[PDB]
Amino acid sequence: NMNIEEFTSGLAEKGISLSPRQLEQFELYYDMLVEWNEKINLTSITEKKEVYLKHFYDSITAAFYVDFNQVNTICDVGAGAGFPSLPIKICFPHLHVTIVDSLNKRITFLEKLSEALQLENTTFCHDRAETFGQRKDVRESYDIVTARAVARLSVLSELCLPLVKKNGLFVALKAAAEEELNAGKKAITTLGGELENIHSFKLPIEESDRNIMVIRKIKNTPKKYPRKPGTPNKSPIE
Repeated sequence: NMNIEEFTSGLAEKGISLSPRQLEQFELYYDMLVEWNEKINLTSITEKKEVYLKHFYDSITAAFYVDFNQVNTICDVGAGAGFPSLPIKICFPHLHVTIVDSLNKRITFLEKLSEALQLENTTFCHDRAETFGQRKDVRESYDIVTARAVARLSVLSELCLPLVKKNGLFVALKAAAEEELNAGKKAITTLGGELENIHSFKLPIEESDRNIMVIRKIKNTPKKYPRKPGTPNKSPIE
């Protein structure tokens, strides 16, 4: 239920002023997302104002709490539709963005999307996150690793923290309890992280709860993590 002006003015209030190019990039993103969503499952939400609020604005909220001007490289362990890293990339076009996804059909969408949007320095990798994080080339190589996921925090941490460089950040965009946070906290410590902040707020208009967790990579991840594809899900660290 967010119109273009509410989108534009909402971001302006948070220090993000969109150019005509950036605004056209979001229009194109919307068009392509809904078109490809006819071919494959990419989004549960297709009404334009809903997508602007729940995908674009929701993704960009990360930038309200972490300063993307101070970093260079992002890795997104995503749901295949580019959230939240691509809206962030549109807002912060200096960023080098990598997205890893397990479905090649979604990788194809992201490649076409990036080309249409004329994005520079984007890398899309068809891979299981468990496989990706063991690769010598990418392990502990990113300034910020983002994930907007339903995944249990303990599972998400195993997938994400091994990709964060020492002293970098893992930023988790979530919608909420005490039990999974507690298990999450223990996994985070095991994986070489330290929880810095949980920011709790509501999405505008809808007023639904959101939480963003910012975790600092304070030491190296043990070599055993991430475990083999499917192991984190079957037997989460905590």
